[PDB]
Amino acid sequence: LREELQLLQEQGSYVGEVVRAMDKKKVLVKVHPEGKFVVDVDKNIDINDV
Amino acid sequence: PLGLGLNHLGKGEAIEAILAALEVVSEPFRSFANTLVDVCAYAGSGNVLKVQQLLHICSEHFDSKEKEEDKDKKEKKDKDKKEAPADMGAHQGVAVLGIALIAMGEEIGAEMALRTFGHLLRYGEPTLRRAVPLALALISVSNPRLNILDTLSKFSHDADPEVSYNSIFAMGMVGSGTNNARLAAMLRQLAQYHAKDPNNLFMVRLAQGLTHLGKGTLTLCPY
Amino acid sequence: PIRALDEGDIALLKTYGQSTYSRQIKQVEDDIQQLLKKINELTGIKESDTGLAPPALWDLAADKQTLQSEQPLQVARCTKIINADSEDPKYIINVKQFAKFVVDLSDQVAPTDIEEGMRVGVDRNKYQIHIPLPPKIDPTVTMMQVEEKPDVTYSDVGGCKEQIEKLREVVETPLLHPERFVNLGIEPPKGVLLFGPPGTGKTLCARAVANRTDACFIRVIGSELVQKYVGEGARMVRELFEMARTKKACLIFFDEIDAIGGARFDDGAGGDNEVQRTMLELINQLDGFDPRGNIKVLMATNRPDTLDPALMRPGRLDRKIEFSLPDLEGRTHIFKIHARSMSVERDIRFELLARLCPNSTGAEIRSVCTEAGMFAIRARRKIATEKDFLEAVNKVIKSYAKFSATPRYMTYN
Amino acid sequence: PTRVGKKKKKTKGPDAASKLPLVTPHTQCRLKLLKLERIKDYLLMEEEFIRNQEQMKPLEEKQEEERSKVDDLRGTPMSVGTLEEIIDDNHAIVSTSVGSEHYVSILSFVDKDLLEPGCSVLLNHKVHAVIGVLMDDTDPLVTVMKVEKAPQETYADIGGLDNQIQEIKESVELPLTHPEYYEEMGIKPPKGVILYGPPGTGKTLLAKAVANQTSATFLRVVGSELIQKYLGDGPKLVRELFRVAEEHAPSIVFIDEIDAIGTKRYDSNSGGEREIQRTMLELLNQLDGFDSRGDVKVIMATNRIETLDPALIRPGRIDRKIEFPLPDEKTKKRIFQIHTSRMTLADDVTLDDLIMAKDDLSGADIKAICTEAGLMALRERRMKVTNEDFKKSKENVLYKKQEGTPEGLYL
Ligand SMILES: Nc1ncnc2c1ncn2[C@@H]1O[C@H](COP(=O)(O)OP(=O)(O)OP(=O)(O)O)[C@@H](O)[C@H]1O
Ligand SMILES: Nc1ncnc2c1ncn2[C@@H]1O[C@H](COP(=O)(O)OP(=O)(O)OP(=O)(O)O)[C@@H](O)[C@H]1O
Ligand SMILES: [Mg+2]
Ligand SMILES: [Mg+2]
Repeated sequence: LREELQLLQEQGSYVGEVVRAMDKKKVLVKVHPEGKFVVDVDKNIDINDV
Repeated sequence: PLGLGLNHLGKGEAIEAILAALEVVSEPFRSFANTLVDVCAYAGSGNVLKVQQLLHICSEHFDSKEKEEDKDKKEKKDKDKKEAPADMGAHQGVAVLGIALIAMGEEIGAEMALRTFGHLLRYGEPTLRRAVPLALALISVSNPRLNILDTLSKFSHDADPEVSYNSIFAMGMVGSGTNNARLAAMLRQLAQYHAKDPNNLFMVRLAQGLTHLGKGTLTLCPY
Repeated sequence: PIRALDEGDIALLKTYGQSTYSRQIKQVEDDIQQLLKKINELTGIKESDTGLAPPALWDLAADKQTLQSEQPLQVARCTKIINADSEDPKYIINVKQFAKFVVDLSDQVAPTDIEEGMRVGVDRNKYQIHIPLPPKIDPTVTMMQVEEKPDVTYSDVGGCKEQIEKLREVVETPLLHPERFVNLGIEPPKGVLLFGPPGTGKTLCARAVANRTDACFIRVIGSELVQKYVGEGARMVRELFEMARTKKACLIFFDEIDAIGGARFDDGAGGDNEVQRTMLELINQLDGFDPRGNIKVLMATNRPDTLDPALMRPGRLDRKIEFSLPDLEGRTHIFKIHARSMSVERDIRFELLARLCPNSTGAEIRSVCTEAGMFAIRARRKIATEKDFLEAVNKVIKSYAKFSATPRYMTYN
Repeated sequence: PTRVGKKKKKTKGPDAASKLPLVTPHTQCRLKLLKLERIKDYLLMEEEFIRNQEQMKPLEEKQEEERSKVDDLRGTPMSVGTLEEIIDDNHAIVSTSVGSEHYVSILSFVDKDLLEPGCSVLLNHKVHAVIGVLMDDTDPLVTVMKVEKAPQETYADIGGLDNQIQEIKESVELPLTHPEYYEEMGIKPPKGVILYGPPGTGKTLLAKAVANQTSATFLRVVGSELIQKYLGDGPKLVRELFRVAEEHAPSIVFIDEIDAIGTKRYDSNSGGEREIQRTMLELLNQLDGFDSRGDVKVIMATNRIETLDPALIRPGRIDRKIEFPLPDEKTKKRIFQIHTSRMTLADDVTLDDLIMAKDDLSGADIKAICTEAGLMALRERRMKVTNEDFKKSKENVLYKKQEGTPEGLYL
């Protein structure tokens, strides 16, 4: 229960649609209400999974 | 070693490799000749087990300027054993050597690996005839660019005169001032004047009747 | 009484006939298409490299100066100024998207060049003016100033000896002889519409005067006037009719003004509302208060019936040049234009060809000239014969204009 | 100069399909077992060679210190901006999505030679500085319409249309393969082609066979594809459509079902009708309007032709009108022959039984007959197909078209 309470006390994530990927772990995402962005990936996700 | 390969051309017996390679058992710069008489006896067939040892031994290794000639000459012998299974491996040859070398290569690709297209066919078709100016209009001048301008030269190693004048004259226009005329002003017009050699007499392509060789190979392969 | 399936009878089918090579040929095709995939993700060589210079020149900048241009450098914004007050700054400044502040000048400014309506560099924290700016120029009229010559000479607009004569009077002659209009006491018209059948030569007369203009010429893309936002298209009209007043005697060519407004109605309470606001803004900067002076407007359409009578009034569009079909002397001149630069027999006549194209346009005549050479490549020739053109007339016109009158013709001979 | 900008520095990306379209035994023979295993040999070796390529790389320098600090010089959340004007003192002005405009500098390694007001750039968050410039900027609605795969077989697939096959080859394939004939007469090849006729005749096949055997790239447009609701979103996608085709290869564009894109351009009372009618009026402008076209060919296809706008039918825009009529008693044999290629055919049948007796039916009818007769063999527990399958199949397919037209007035 204490492990359940600490993980919920954490800022939420953003949802954004990937247009298409760049090279070397970079993509091209407009979120909803903003410009587009070139960001970095995490460990568990890959370029070929996009 | 080339006259050795011409004196033992065209037999897949693999005794000639046992003859030649055990005869010049030597240092590796003389074992440059290992790949010559190996595959000069291997003009054309399906012997894909040779084509993998034509890759897997000296594939890349990154090779800091020691046996870079041998991986070019190992790729030189990939050029034949491809020009007569009658187009079955020619599509596979242009698929591999377009992606693997000129894409993820180094000295093997960006210096020498275009002489396949100067050895595979001399007929001309816009697949490979347009894939070479993808790496020629991009001259990539940082190297000793007459490597890429050698690939300019026998890009016009396709006979049977064509509409390819659009490529050569327009590259000759950028080739007068830039791509300096001290070195290759002979070359671009050597490429220009060779397609219209005569009107006729363009059969230099080692295929008679339907598919037999008629060598032929002994006179071209020195160049 | 027809049923022929039961799970035991399924096993009859896939063992009868080539049990040797059925799966033996199939999974070879299956795993190679799997191998088409597994090469592609193993390559992964997409490489969208952009932005970077050649890496042999920026080495001096990105040693310390780039780190020196992070923290001391400023992320200041540009704004606009309403006014000022005496003895103090008391500067009133808007953004038009953010709020409106009342701020102070900084130390690095001269307090004279803080005139009203000026773009100024504004701090992010205390919002002080730092750097004044040159004024904004409109970005899309620069995109449509042509700065380029399309190569059509007046010798290619044959069959129109009088329509060019009307069009020469309005455009070319006051720009080169602005004397005889005043020295007799007349004024030239300032708006010319072009209307008629399609493919008749509307674009040619506009393309040929862009050659011989010696003046400012502005092509206007018609559907840039229609936008997504409300009132945005009307603002695009204004910036066009301001910079024309700055320089002297600039030409503005609209094209297909059928699209940007043809009729003003409201019965279903709605519809093309935003299109009307842009279209009526075009009218009030065409006539009204502040007449424009030396701005000449050319328009061209294919459907002139469906246009607004507010544009049909002279004073906005003054000369109605129409294009018709060339009778015979026009067409015989057109064949000599479009077939002089092609390998033909040097003895053929063209007046026989101009007979057989009774109701035809300049586009249809050129299509006959291109098609006749295509018959020469159907055979193996390098020059055109008389029967090459005669088959081309039947291919272009007679294959689509008539099918009952040619076989069952015997009412007319 | 003479060769200003050397024409946009841009290559072309054609298709990667058609690896080996030579499976020509077309039956369960050992050749096709031998041929496909050869294809298995080369692709496995292409896999293993590039597997050795990412394996035996002992080269590490990782930027030689130059790009590595640069990749740390730029921010990790790289953002996207838009130029408004260029103040060239290494301190320019940009615009964000909301319109917040910032007097940003140029943090370096960007040549000031390919940045124009309208070209989108790359920015920071902490200082908003220009780091790179965004390239290719395609809205992801036109990249969906870019074909990568050759779908079906070549011209030998369709069952005999050779008078009109030679027509479309004169305007698409032959000017691209051999443009030496045209300079001898100075005649430009035709641009626009209409495919029209009754439905079920071969319009969609003739585009797919061209898209199979080609060298330039290919674009497909399904009818009401360029239609949106934001009153300017319609005509804006058409500009980007021809922009992508012009920037890439000397390629062709196939826009199908253009009967929903043109009808005679009349003026009426509906307000949503006009943003329909306006988008379809500037396609006219991009096609054969102002100065130039480039090497872009357009192929269009409908069922009905008389309900079109006459502004599109005129030459200059479309130079070929091609009828596809219903077949004859001769080339119909080729339709039945091809669609009965790889099916076990009993020797009792005569192909000319159903051809000569009935003289009305499309090519798409014949494919339905061949599939239905094959279902009748499994319906009565058979592999081979006899005449009695085709007797029941020729009935069951054709009972979807009404009884007749008038009684024996004429004689
Ligand atoms: N009078 C003419 N003389 C010579 N050529 C002509 C003439 N009229 C038309 N043409 C030829 O027809 C082609 C098409 O004409 P154009 O498109 O300019 O007609 P248009 O009236 O502008 O068409 P639209 O009304 O659809 O804009 C031109 O390229 C031109 O070569
Ligand atoms: N001449 C032909 N030879 C072989 N097959 C044909 C022929 N004509 C039609 N077909 C068959 O018709 C199908 C293709 O349909 P088709 O190309 O006629 O559609 P379409 O003309 O676009 O129809 P619609 O106009 O109704 O959309 C294919 O499956 C093919 O088997
Ligand atoms: Mg026009
Ligand atoms: Mg269709």
